[PDB]
Amino acid sequence: TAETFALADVYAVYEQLAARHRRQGAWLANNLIYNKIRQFDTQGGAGLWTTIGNGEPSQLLGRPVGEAEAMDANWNTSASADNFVLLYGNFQNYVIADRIGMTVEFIPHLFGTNRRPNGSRGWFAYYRMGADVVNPNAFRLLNVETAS
Amino acid sequence: NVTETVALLFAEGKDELEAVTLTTGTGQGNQPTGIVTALAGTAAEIAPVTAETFALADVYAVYEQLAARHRRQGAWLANNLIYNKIRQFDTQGGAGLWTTIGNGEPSQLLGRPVGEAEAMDANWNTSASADNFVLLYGNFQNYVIADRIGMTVEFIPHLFGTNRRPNGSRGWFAYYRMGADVVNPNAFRLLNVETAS
Amino acid sequence: IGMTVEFIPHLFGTNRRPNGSRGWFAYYRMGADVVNPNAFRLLNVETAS
Amino acid sequence: MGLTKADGGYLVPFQLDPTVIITSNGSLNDIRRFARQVVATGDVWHG
Amino acid sequence: MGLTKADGGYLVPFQLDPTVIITSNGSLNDIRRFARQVVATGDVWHG
Amino acid sequence: VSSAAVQWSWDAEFEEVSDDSPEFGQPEIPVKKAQGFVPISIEALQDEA
Repeated sequence: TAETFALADVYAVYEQLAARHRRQGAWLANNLIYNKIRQFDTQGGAGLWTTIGNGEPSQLLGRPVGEAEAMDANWNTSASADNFVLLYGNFQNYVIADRIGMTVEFIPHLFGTNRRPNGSRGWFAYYRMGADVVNPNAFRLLNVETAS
Repeated sequence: NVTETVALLFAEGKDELEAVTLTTGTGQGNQPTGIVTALAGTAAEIAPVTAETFALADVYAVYEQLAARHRRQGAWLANNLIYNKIRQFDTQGGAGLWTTIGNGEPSQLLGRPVGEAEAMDANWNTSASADNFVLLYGNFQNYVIADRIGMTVEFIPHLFGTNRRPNGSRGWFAYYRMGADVVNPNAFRLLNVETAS
Repeated sequence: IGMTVEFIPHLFGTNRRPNGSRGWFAYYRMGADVVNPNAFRLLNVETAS
Repeated sequence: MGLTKADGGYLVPFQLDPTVIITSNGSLNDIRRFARQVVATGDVWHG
Repeated sequence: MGLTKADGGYLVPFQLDPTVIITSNGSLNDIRRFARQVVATGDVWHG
Repeated sequence: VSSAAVQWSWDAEFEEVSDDSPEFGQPEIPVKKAQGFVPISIEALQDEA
């Protein structure tokens, strides 16, 4: 249902995926979505993830659970057209190539406009990496897109 | 390392073919008979209690309308969507609780084993097919799979050309022989959700 | 002075901030001339038009 | 003198992972785990 | 399945010779073998 | 490197087979760079702690 989040979507992201990838996968979302999931069961039915007073469960549907704040978590005060809120897939198809860690250097003398000593110093640093997706069919992403 | 890679590819192809044809085979021409294909139109086919709706009583009807000689020796086969929909039946919290979120897929349903097959139908809403066979229960000892030769690979050393001279190409031939069909069709109960146009 | 190579640690950009490059500077100094021009005999083939 | 090919980019070693990545979904089936299997010695099997 | 890239041509290892081949003529000069060398300390050398 | 599985078919007797060579691809990943700068004055560096 558009502009709505329910247990059906949580199941669907898991279902619509091939077995070869589904048997080995993990969940990635934001804490707000996890709390929304936590508040689905009121009478202790089939949605009983956990009871209030216990911390964040580490498993959902038998798969590991992870958090990432960088993804948006609300589609009401937000103004973007699309809101990608949930993710589940085989994360071994997302390669993070790493080249060089952080390095810090100290410039002893900085220069002014007419190329004369300015009376200042500085700190330089740099960092190199690369990342991408190899097989784009090993994931599913939920998009509660706000109709205009 | 071409040879080992291509052997792996042959194995993947064989599996991807046979697993599909075991479920949905035409049964005519050159293909073996699939289970859902041989259970289509037979007395094995029943209909849901309410039209165009998969409810909790439909699973029970499929379990019930089969004779006790085979009902005690049956097993469940469906897609994952059907198992998840059965999981979503409970909301109040009693007598419908197969399991709770945070647990793996249960291994039993009504006391019988559970299996899955990806080649079965998934959704009766988006799909344009009039017939959507989504649930199956029955005695699977009445479905015979006859196999003759395993997967064998032979090495062609010289392929020829238009004028029947070598062109410098080598080949890899593989073949596989199998056959299957049903014996007694009254030991199954396939549920069909016919969506009217 | 012979060949000397110096390693510049940081080249700068247009707005007087580092741009992420390094440098290699080299130089040498020498000089030469003739102290006595009567110790040689040079041959010139003036091939005019 | 940077990473472009004509400015020294011909000197960077090539890196490659030889292992193959299958990008076919496949299918999982359990009919063989329940069905009845018999050896055949011909073109048909009777009963 | 030939040597075309999309037909298996990605599996052939890349072969490279790291050593560089100078493509400049240069010059052979022998004045420094016969001339007289002295060390300077300032800007000019007087005799 | 990435590829797929060969495509089989149910063939009849004395029936010619069809070519089943797979397609090959090369997934690729570039490596990029990030940097940051903090200038400071000669007074602050010796006065601050």
